[PDB]
Amino acid sequence: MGYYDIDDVLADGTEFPCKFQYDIPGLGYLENNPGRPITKNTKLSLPLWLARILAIVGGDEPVPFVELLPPDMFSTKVMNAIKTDPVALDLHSINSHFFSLAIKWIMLFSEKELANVVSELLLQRAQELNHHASSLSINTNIATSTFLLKLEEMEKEIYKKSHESYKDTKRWMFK
Amino acid sequence: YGDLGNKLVLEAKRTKQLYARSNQDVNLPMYHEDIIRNILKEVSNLRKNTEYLKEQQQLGMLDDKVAKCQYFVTLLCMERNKRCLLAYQRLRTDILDSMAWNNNGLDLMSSSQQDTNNLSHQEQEYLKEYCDLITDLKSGDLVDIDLSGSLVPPSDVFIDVRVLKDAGEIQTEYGVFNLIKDSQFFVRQSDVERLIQQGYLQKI
Amino acid sequence: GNVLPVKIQPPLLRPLAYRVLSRKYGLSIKSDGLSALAEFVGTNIGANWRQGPATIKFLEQFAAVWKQQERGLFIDQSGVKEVIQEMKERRDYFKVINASQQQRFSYNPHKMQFIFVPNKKQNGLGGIAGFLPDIEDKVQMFLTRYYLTNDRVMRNENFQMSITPIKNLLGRDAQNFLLLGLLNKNFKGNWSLEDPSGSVEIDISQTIPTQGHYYVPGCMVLVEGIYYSVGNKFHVTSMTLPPGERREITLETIGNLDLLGIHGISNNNFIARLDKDLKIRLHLLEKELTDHKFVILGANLFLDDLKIMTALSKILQKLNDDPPTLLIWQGSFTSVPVFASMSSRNISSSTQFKNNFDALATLLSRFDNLTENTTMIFIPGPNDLWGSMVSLGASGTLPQDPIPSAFTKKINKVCKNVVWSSNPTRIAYLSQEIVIFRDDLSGRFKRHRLEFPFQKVQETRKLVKTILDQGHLSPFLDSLRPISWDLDHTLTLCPIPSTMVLCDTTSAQFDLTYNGCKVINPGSFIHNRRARYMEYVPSSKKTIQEEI
Amino acid sequence: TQIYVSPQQDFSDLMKSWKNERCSPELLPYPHQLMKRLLNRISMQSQLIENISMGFLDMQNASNANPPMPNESKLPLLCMETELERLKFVIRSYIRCRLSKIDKFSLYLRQLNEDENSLISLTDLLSKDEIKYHDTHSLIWLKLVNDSILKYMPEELQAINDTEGSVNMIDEPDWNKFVFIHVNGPPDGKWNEDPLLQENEFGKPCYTVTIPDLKEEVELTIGSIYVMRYEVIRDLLRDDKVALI
Amino acid sequence: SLPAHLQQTFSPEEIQFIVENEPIKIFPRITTRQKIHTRWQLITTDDKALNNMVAMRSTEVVLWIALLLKQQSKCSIVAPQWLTTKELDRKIQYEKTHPDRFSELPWNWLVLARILFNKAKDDFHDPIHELRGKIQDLREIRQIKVLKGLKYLNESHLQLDNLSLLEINELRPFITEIMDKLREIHTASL
Repeated sequence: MGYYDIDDVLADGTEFPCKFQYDIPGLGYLENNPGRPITKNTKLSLPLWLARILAIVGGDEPVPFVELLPPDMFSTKVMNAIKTDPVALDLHSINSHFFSLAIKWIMLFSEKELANVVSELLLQRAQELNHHASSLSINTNIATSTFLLKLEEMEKEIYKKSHESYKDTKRWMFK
Repeated sequence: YGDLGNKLVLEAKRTKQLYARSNQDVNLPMYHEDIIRNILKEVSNLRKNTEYLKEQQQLGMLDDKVAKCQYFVTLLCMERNKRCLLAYQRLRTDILDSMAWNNNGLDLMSSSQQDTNNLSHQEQEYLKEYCDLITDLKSGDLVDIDLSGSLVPPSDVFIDVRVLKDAGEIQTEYGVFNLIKDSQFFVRQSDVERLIQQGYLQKI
Repeated sequence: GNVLPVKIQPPLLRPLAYRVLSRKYGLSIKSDGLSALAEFVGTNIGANWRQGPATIKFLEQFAAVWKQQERGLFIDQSGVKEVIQEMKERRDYFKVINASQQQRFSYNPHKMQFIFVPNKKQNGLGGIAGFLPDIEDKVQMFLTRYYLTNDRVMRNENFQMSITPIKNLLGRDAQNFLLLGLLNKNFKGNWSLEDPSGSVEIDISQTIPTQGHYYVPGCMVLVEGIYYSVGNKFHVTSMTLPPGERREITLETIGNLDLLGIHGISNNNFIARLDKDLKIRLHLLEKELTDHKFVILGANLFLDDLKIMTALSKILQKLNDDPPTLLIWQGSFTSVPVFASMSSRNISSSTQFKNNFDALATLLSRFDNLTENTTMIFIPGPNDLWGSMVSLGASGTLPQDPIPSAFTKKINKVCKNVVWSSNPTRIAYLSQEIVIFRDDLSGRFKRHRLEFPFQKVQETRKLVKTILDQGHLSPFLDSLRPISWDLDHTLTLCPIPSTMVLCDTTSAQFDLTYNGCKVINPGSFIHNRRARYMEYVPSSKKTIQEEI
Repeated sequence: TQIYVSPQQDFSDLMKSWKNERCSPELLPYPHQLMKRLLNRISMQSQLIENISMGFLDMQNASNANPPMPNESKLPLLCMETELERLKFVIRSYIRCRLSKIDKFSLYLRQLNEDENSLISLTDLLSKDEIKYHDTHSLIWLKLVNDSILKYMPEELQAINDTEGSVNMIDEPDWNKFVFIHVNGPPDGKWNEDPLLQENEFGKPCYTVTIPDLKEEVELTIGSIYVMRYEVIRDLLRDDKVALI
Repeated sequence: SLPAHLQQTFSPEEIQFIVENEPIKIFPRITTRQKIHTRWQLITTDDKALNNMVAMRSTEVVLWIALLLKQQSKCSIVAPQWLTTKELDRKIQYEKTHPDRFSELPWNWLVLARILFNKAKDDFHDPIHELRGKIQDLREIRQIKVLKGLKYLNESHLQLDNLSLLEINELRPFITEIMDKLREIHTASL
């Protein structure tokens, strides 16, 4: 949680499905005809940076104005996919802010069943990241590139840092 | 509504990658104050709208729940706009200070970017103030040690130096070096690092 | 050296100089710097090589003076000059400049910033022909003017409705719009508006213009109307010149750029700005300003007739007791244009022109206080030597050449401070910008007023409003007043001057002020058996006097 | 420190402090006395080398006489000057690292300083030049950001130290960051008089630390490198029990 | 210093410096015993050995002084007990016979080796290529053991009893970031 961090600011911008648990006249002006109010139980795709607050304010039965539905990224389908084989999964395709979004979602809703699986996922991916980082040139196969293009954005900085560390050590060793 | 702000923030990320790939402060790009003032005028619109809505809320014909939800939505919009703008500005200031710290605080316009026109006026006066602080810092208790010197540990005393640009002759302590074009020197390491940073010497 | 200088051995002083100039501040001491320091430690022999603080503080003052000039990595033969500066650091500061030496600055529409342009003389050879502008200059001159006007209009508070480029008017009809551009006559002979995008036609049958402006071809105008695709007529219903801006607001957009650089200048390598000494010089100008008065005379003081000479002699008789700071003579100095003489029997017109100024040198001999204490300024008139040679007294090129040296070989020797400049000339005071421009205005704007189908102090109000809102000295096309391709920037009113010396022989005297600037309207030097001239107090006050 | 056994002990302490500060995620206090001694040492050594060099130079330039014998003349002063350059490099790196650290956490330490209940005072952690650096830099940055953006902000949220709403904007140091340590043991040569160390099978004196989040106890023995979070290890580090790598 | 996050780890140059800041034994060629001359009188080293040396007698000086004298002809570096075949053989045997414990080897492993091989090529008793090959074998074996051990990464702590300097330096960022992310996940879950 850093105010001046670019990736967190970008990740706050993703849209999450949610429903109007409460009915408010005069709303929806910013999306549709302003004169027509929004009726109850209306599904919307609101950004995280406001959906996080509007679901906790209550306002007032001090129920919040909005009720947030389970997003499609966190689905039984994806859970099975990540559990069966994580090393070859193109998690980049599902979302490009997966890990920070997962942290925020698990922080909002404590769920012991996601922490362990996500931890195991990234732990298993770390070994292959190290494997590829150690390898250096001295004629190139498709496996390395097709792996590197599946990564999450937050793993790229670890990959680059490790690669630079190994390259610098090799350069110093051989002169 | 603040999606436009993301367009700014995303752009900033690219600039950081420009820093990352190069690993050297150089050629800082042109600012984006146009989108910034677009956000400023839209946030002025938001502020005047919020003030008006508070006016009608105090007037008595406006629903309390509507007033409060409008107020929260507008406040969140302002918060995100401010966050985006300061996120851009902090990175700009950081890279500016990084650039200013290593060139001995003299801005070196004679020989990075040439025009420095890609920086706002406020940024340029901030750069001048930071150069002032950089000059001030080494003038106090640490006068014997140049804080803007090298950072590579001294590993050897005598190195070969090959000339890169032509000049006349330059004095040193107990001697004088004539910078004839394209010659080689066998000199002490701790004498020519200043020239090397200036770009007048090559082949360390 | 000192009273007892001792010649040094350079090796032993080498460490003292090298340490200070290569470890704390500075870099790359040359041999010239070391020899200079040898001489100037000869000037500081007092207990030196055993006395630290004095030489060290002189060296740090040296550094504090040297490091503000460029980057100064090497010490060339200027070092003695900065040492003379050191000696001297232990009314001036005003400059007069002509349109020939004004710095060139382009304007870029894609970067919204002024760009320095190198002068052809400084970098080029200039020994054969360097004053000839290039072909694309006339292509880009109107582009530059339009870009500046567009920026000025769009900076307005009211406009944040938006105008539409001309070419984007093809696909719509029966809709109101707003647009601006050059106003002229098409090849066919109809009224048209031209824009970098394109051009359209104008319907005038029901136009209601904003009064107080001289709607003239060649002037930026704001047009509100309804397009009609049945023909190509943009039916106009309202029309007004764009509004103007004061000096400070236009300046702050570029902070305080060094356009008329006297303290410092910008060039290709770097851009410079300054506001610290502006308030100091303003405070300096606020005092003893009444002592530094400058007086101007009327227009067209012909030095051939006896009456003008007698009146001038009386003026100088009154003036010699109290010489002013600046004296300006404007208008032609000969009542007949000089040109080819087909007869050799009589005096050549060029020789007569030379003779007329010679008598003026003689008349200067009896007013020595004026010749000794007041500088002199001469501004060419419409039918002087170079112009009348091809213009024969009619209007010609505006960036007019100065008076030739060959015909002024005695005035320069009698007086001690005489400067000849172009017809548009700019002087730089401590905190004031003054421009002087001599030509005919009221007749020109009266004869070319646009016609609309449907107490003399109002005319000058209209003239001033038009010339200040347009922001260009010559709001006329190339048909009327041909302008040199590159020097057009001199006629631009970018950051408008503090005071304008607008002399028009066809207009009555006026002292109006508007939009942060004030304008003075001197008349002819003589009128109705009387002669007059005016003086302006730097405290924004004017006086008029008549001496017949 | 209170007194020096030898300047080499001072050098070792300086190097250990530099290593500790380089990897620490939190701004550590300021060892005034060490650099107080070291700057005087550097000045005196520089004066000596300059004096002897000037003596050689002026005896050489007053008359041709005899050039200095190449043996026992060049190499000693060469060693002095290269050692001085090395020490200057080390001190420069330390100072620049501290400057960057105080660059990062400026607002947090400022807001901590004004706290009356906070027993830690800004005077001890920083030198005077560092204090002026912090305050001037903070004012300059605040002026820049106020002119550029905050001038247009509404009255509600113009302050850049707000700690309410959604996101706080004060960057506390991460006390939980994992760091590499080396258990050096007690600085005493007895290395057995601490009231903290215990013993296990085959002797192996050890310290027992506890993690509250995991509710565990971790054993640390002498001569073993561990990877432990920074929070549980501040006291051992400040007592010179363990040295970071 | 920041210079692109150089404020978190050590560059190889700094490692080489901090290793050459260590004492070593020397076999001098010249004598500078005092007349019973210039005082060494350094500030970070006991000058007594420097002042009190005599030719063909063993004494201890810091590494970089020995290197500087080796650049001249006043030096003869004495290699440690590692740099010989019969010790490296028992070392590699120890690694082979114990597949879980890194062998006992100091922090300056392989760095003194690189420096001595680069500079003191001639003073050895053993051929250089044999020693270089055996050192390469040790490097490969320890690299394999490191990869084997890295499989399990607890979120609490870890023990790496016998890693040398460069081996820790190269691996620091990846390991640190992985455990930081794991700790963040666990703490957020509670």
